[PDB]
Amino acid sequence: ARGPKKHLKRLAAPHHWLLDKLSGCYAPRPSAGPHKLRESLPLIVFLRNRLKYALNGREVKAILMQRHVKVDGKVRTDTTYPAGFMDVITLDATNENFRLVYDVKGRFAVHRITDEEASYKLGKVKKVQLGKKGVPYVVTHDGRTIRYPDPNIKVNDTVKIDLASGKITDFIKFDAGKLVYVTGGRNLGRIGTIVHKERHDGGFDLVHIKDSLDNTFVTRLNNVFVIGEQGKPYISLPKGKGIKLSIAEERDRRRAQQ
Amino acid sequence: KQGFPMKQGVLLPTRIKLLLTKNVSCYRPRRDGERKRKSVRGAIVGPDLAVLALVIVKKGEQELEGLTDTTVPKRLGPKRANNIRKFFGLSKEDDVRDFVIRREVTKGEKTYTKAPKIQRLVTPQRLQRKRHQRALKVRNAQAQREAAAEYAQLLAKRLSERKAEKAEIRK
Amino acid sequence: SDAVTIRTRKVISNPLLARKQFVVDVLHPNRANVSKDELREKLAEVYKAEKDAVSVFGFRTQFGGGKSVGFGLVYNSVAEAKKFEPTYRLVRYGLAEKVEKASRQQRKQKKNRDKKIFGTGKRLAKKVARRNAD
Amino acid sequence: PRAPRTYSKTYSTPKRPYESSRLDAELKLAGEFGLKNKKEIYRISFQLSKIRRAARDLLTRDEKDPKRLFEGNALIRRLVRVGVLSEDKKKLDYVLALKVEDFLERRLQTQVYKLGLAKSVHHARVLITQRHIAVGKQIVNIPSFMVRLDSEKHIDFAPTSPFGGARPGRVARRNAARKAEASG
RNA sequence: UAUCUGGUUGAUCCUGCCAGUAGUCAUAUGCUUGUCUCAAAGAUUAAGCCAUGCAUGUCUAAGUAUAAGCAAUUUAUACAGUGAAACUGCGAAUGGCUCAUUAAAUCAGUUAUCGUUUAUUUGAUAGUUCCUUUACUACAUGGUAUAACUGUGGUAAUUCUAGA
RNA sequence: AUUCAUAAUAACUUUUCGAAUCGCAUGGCCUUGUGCUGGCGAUGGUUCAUUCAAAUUUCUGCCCUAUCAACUUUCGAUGGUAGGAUAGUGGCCUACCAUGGUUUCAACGGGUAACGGGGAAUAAGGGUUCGAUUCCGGAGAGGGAGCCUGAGAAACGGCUACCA
Repeated sequence: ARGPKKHLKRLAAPHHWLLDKLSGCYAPRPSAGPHKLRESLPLIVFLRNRLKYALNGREVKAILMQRHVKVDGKVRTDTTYPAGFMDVITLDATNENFRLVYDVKGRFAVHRITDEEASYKLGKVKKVQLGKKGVPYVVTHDGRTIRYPDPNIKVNDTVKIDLASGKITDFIKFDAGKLVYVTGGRNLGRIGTIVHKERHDGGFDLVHIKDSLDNTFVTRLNNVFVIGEQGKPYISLPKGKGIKLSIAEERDRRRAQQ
Repeated sequence: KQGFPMKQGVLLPTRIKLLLTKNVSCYRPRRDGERKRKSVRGAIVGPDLAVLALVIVKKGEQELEGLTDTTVPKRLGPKRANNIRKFFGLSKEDDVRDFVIRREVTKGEKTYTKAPKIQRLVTPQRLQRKRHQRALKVRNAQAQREAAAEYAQLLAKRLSERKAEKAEIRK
Repeated sequence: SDAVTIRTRKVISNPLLARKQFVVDVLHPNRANVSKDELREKLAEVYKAEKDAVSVFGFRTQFGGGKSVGFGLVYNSVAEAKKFEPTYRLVRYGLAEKVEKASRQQRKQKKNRDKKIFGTGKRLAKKVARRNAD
Repeated sequence: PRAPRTYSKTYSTPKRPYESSRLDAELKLAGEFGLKNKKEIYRISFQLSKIRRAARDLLTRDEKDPKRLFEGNALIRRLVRVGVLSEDKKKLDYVLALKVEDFLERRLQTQVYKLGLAKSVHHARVLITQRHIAVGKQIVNIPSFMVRLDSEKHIDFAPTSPFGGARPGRVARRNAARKAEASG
């Protein structure tokens, strides 16, 4: 390999796309974008495999090129555009609306949304910095770059971004009790409240979380996402409010819904 | 013989190899950056030749038919606006949309003059784009200046509030 | 077919391609199978559309005969169907015509032959003719 | 290239291939259940071995361990659903008590014979493979088709078969034509 | 499903190996051959040699088109559509094959870039472009070339190309 | 954690950038002029940030051989400092200097019928053997070297030379 990679094979693709293993040899390599190649759901898989609104790569390209699909506030035509965690995928043609979010098993949910909540999104700043001419600014996990943010905001706090014009609307500070949404690791999709952090010097920061069932767990800070106050999120939550049931509990729920 | 072109600049009557490169005659690079070892005959004239390419720099006193006697046209008239202007010796205000060469072409009995399009032509669309550029740049400057002012006031208010907080401190 | 009673399930509408798509099944007891025309006409009349506006494909006859399942796709207009369906399916439906592209090997041969010629080659044809005469 | 299509073997040939006791015992099973090869016996014994291995693992597991409960419940549930186990013997150790004859008894061959549709087990197999039997309402012609504990109510002659009310077969139809021609 | 059996002796108990037995997404081969699903396949010896044919090109409304192309300017005398050729921008540095070389090398888990570069995507982001500092600047926009094409050619021959 | 971010002074630069590009739409304002203003975009562009990457790098781990016991230090070996070079660290290279570095806890050398791993076969438990091969990471286009374009190549379905 003497350059960038431009292919992906289905076994190499991240599992949480739920791509089947015998439908062709290749996978949609999410083109460069605002989110990592992993932890990002391309529009090709989103439309074809989740919504089932189109059966082919050809058909998905038709959807995108007639511009019925717009991610966040902006129309996108990249068949493999890497829609990420907090992305709002609009689909105005059908008057549908979704926000990407993880179910408790660790997969992007099909979580539908209302327009008053599709107009905005949350963002966990990955750093605060000074741009040129002395301009302080922040960048979110989505790469969105916001200038002149509120000076009380620090790293890994949460921004509430308007899709009409990416700008600080308010922020939630990272301290004990704040509702967090665990984005990755073995607890991907969990929701809980911080009880305290470790703050390792040099080492990876760690935070202990307990949820409404007191099913406490521990997760790295590069992996958490505060999205509101105790039991009051800044968005809607997917099915189940991020509660993880045991295998026995899941079997019971399936039997009870039979 | 063997059809090796006589390269310009190479000072010997023999055939020699050259790593011919772009912007040089005798060789056309098939891939960008490519260089190929071609064979070129020297600029010194010799018996080796089969043909000699000559162009007349001063006409003699008698005619050659395939030469000065007859002529062929400049196959294409100018296509850029200022080149039309220089060709016709026009002044500043002379129009060009009607001095374009309406070269005739007849498809059977269907005659028409498909004249060349004119580039670098002054047209209101370009003025629209230029003025749009100006408004865009000034709008951005105004917006950036006003936003900087707002944050400056916000940080100033933060300073005042911290001063009030320290007043609450220290009793 | 005797007692087709064609059933349609999971009938989700997509305004994106402006159609209604469903998993279709056909019960054909005592008859071998049902064909594209007989499926499309019945689907067209039940969905209030022209015969061409509705598309069906993927019919697998289930073991023992009796019934098969395919996929049904009813468009919002003939123009929508013409734009959205693949050309193979249109010529499958008889609306369109098979594209007359040559075989791959002959087609690829043409590419590599014309790759050897730079530009139009009209001057080259004249020059080759003059030398061949010479 | 493509992801690999996984596969595995379903039977285990025995060590000590020529124990006269085992050969006689397995032929008794083959004769009384109308099996074609010893491969069927090996497959059922391999299957029983797999279930017994899993049940032994889980039975030595500590009581009301989450893994034991979940896995044991699933194991017994599919056992009783296929009907090999019986609801009176709901506990897990009864799986260890199971024998290869139990799975053979629930095979489609013997269920057709027990329901009375067949003259014998060999007549049953011919009837199954010739697409004259049907479960639910659909023709099934795998003799090894396991019947769930609820499909005995649906095993009977196939609607496409002459024994299910369909067209009068082929040789009878040919012989009927010959009779009409000879009387013509 | 934590198992052994035949062989040294007239006979016994042993060390001991030979042989047996069962498995191999383990190779080859022999005999034989109905059906369904699935499916490996010139690695092993020779990363030995290769005929032939293909395997990387690409255009929209949105860079340049007077083809002496196609249909019409039923929208037009500068262009108006479509389009060969060609220049221009991207790509050709991915994929595919093989395992020859390599024994702290690679690779695996785990790290750091406070130690660097990064086409592209994404988000922001150039009043100082008068700078030799208000016409170097015509700013209703400046200049130059050269392809494509025509025509004369050369070589047995190339995806060669000269001169105008 | 920083000589960080970023800002401020003095100059330098053979000087980069800051738009002479393109499609649709043609709306408003009157002092009605081809006047002033105008939308939806496409392309392009400096710095930062993101993404896709890339290059180095910490620690630990590798088959058989003593019928390989000392190895490295000409003309780099270990290190110091300064400079070139690099996109960047660095004996990567150069210059001066010190004489160091590895080893019986197996250095160094040889063989490998050795690409490494996820894994495969077979086992009560421990293990034994296999992994060229569908995934990841390396390396190569007959051997070897050199190098143009580009962001990315020691590229070979790209060039240069030698070898066959």
